[PDB]
Amino acid sequence: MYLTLQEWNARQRRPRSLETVRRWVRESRIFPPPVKDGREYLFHESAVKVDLN
DNA sequence: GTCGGCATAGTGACTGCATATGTTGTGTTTTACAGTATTATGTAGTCTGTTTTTTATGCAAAATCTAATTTAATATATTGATATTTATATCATTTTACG
Repeated sequence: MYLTLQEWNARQRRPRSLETVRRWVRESRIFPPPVKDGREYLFHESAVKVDLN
């Protein structure tokens, strides 16, 4: 039902580095926000990179 | 209310502070499969007694089928006037025949 960090970024237009994407998570730059499974984050299929300011 | 001249009026170019973004490097925390071992699994390889199915006769029940037999029905045989069918084959009308 959810999508892994890589499976979500791979679908993006400008696939950034893993670290950078992980940073948009701690900075709540992604809404709807992703949930932490065990060691990886599983975002939503409709989750988008909300760039504000 | 239009036409003529500096003042309006957002959008675009320009320059450097300010900060999220892009790398590099150390270090903790947990996922993820390989390899041997334990034991209840599902089918396997057969034996055995009960249930199921093929099988070999057995017999009262049922009335046709064949031969003995009698008789109405059928055939021969007359005789002779009168009524019906008869040989061929082109026209005409009824009934069979397939789609």
